[PDB]
Amino acid sequence: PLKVYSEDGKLISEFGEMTPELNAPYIAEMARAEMVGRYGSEAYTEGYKVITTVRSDLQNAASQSVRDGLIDYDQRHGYRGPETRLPGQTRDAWLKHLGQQRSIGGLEPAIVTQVEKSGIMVMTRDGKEEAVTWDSMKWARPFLSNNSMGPMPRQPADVAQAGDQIRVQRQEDGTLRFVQIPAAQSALISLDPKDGAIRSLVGGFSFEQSNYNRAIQAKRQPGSSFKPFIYSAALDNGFTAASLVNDAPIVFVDEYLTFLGPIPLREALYKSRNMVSIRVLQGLGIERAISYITKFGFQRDELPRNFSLALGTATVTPMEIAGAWSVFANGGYKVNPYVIERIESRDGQVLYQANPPRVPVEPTPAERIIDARTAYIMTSMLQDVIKRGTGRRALALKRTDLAGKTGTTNDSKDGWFSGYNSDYVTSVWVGFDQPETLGRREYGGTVALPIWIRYMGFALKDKPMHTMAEPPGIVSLRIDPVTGRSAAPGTPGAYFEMFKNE
Ligand SMILES: *C(=O)[C@H](CO/N=C(\C[C@@H](C(=O)O)N1C(=O)c2cc(O)c(O)cc2C1=O)C(=O)O)NC(=O)/C(=N\OC(C)(C)C(=O)O)c1csc(N)n1
Repeated sequence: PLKVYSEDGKLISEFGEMTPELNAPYIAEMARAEMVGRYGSEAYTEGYKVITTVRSDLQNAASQSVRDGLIDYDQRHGYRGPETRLPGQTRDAWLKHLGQQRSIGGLEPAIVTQVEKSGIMVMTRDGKEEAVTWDSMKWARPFLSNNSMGPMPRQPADVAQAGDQIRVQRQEDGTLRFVQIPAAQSALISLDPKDGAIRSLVGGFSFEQSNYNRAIQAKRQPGSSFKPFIYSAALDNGFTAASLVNDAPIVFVDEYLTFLGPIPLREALYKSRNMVSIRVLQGLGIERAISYITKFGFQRDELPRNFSLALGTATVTPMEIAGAWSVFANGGYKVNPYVIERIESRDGQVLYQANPPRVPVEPTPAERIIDARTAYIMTSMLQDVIKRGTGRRALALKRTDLAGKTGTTNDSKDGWFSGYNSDYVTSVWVGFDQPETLGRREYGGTVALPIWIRYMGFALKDKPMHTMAEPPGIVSLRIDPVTGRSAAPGTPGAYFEMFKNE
């Protein structure tokens, strides 16, 4: 009977062929699959022991973050009604129905037994009847469309009726809050950028729903969370953090066989200026870009061979994105994300000890793909996204070492946040499986970034500031904001900027 364990030693699950301390089904499945590829059906029989890269504390932080974040978003959009309406049915029968219902993401099924002007009485699977306050029901305004909502409910009867099958969430003070299972989905992945080990993975709201692992299976458009790769290529192909690029509309042609306006490359990056991103790619040329980009972990077959590439219209997985961002985090090295740390035998003999490519402090040396100075300047700029840009909500963590980037696809069809420090790389996706707008007022920063912040808050709790150390070969010089070139003394507006020795 296959036993899957976390790095810290907690039992995730067991697999066999004809009690979990840590709930990590997405991780569990990844191990089961990997083991089967390695040993066959004999993996389930022999009693092997798999030791994963995940840490229990971090795993539950991820789990909670995604759940809370999906619930927060869901409520903002209203109530979509009960799961079942069982009026006139006996308590014994209600208990019968409830018996075949399961908890989905800490959200327990309950049947409304009574509706009072003060609240509701609900029965759980156990048969226990408990009160639910009108306060926890006040949010339950009618959902009409991802953009339209009904009026605020004025009494519990407006929201629920006896026989209604609802959801209740227990709190730290034993009380039950009136909830609903979100229709939106999310994906969280956190890595150690040193070797590419997955420290936490969440492939949806509940495995307890579908077994689909959106962290590794779902290919979504990264939008602006992709720009760094274009800008990194820029820094490595003639441009500088100072390079002035006109943010203005782009006229275009086909011929046989926007404010700001001209701004520094750094300004454009934290400000997600698409016109700049197009012009940079233009100068770089599609091919050169793709060849540079793929080296980060992306597949040539996912990268659009046109202008749209600059806008992040590629189809990628949160694991691919996280794997790639790790390049900037670890100072320029390609790491291969992994989940099996150890495979032990029946008796305890070590059958497998993962030796991944590792960044410098026998182990496999990690290949360097980009200039250490590139990784440093790139980090510098991406920290501004938190400091000045779209990541201002992440300043709440009171940390200096944070670098990141929000991403919002057209019509808010996807919401992203990808970021790090030298400790962890965390990639957060939010959206609908069948794409639809998350809402007019919804962005990567309003859906994903909150989840990300919650998780990074916990992960980096007792962690001191850890950013990349300045590598040899960087120079900070005064620049004329108007010319983008070295500023003579007495230049108004002159500012300092880092550069690779020209
Ligand atoms: C990058 O993803 C690029 C720019 O938009 N990116 C983000 C949204 C963000 C911002 O641009 O700063 N943002 C707003 O525009 C905005 C307006 C507003 O009134 C309030 O209150 C807040 C915000 C806000 O946070 C980001 O997360 O970084 N996006 C795109 O290029 C694509 N679509 O753009 C829109 C704006 C979402 C759109 O509907 O057109 C895109 C890239 S691939 C694809 N299919 N679309």
